[PDB]
Amino acid sequence: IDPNRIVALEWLPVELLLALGIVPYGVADTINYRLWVSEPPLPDSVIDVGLRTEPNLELLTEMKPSFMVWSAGYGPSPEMLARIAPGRGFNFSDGKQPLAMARKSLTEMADLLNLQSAAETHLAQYEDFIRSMKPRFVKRGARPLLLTTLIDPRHMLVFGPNSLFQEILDEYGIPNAWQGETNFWGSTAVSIDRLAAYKDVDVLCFDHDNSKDMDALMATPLWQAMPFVRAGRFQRVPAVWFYGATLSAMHFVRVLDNAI
Repeated sequence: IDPNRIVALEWLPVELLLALGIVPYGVADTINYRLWVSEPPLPDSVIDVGLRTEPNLELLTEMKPSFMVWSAGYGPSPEMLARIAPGRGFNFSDGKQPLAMARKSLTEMADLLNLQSAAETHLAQYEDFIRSMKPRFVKRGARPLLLTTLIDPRHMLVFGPNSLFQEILDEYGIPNAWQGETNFWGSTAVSIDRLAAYKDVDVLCFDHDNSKDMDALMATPLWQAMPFVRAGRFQRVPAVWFYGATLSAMHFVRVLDNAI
């Protein structure tokens, strides 16, 4: 109800709020939100309420949030959270199309806050931006694309058909190189060797203040032996949140455009 006393316990609803012009009263893990999501800027005034997986329950109670928002099936139990203050959990996807859900979640949030018009204006901006950038990729053919991020020297996260990015790749005619298994959120962790299978594809790897790991990884003979690496198709790019919504999707497009 009070638009200035909303606490977002997970980054997905943080993005939904910012899209509607709401300044979050409190946000979980602002530090990492700044380096994993980055693009949508969070003012310094925002109170940090702890890790998304272990929010400072004491601080939350002291704060007396007007409403709390979080991600479905992630973090603290909703039954327990509901004991602190009114709230709503948002879905990232239906297991297949995250962006379709993003548009629904944004509408949902806007209805709760009576910012229906603001939602419509943002959604128009979103669809127009996506469509306007389509010609920037008419040059490339059917060469598939592999989207990844380094978890640790021994494991790479890869994003599949049900990831946030797929809908955009489909609109731009870019095949997704990963057609293997994925988790609900569209990703899966694989050993570095599993990446050697991809002989001629473009590979983007989202940085997240992990130059030390990328160095160790890129120093192994295996990495140097990677066909797409030797072919000069590997590229490190700025961080883009892969479990976000429309803002993350637009940020992806900007990063995508700059890369290919």
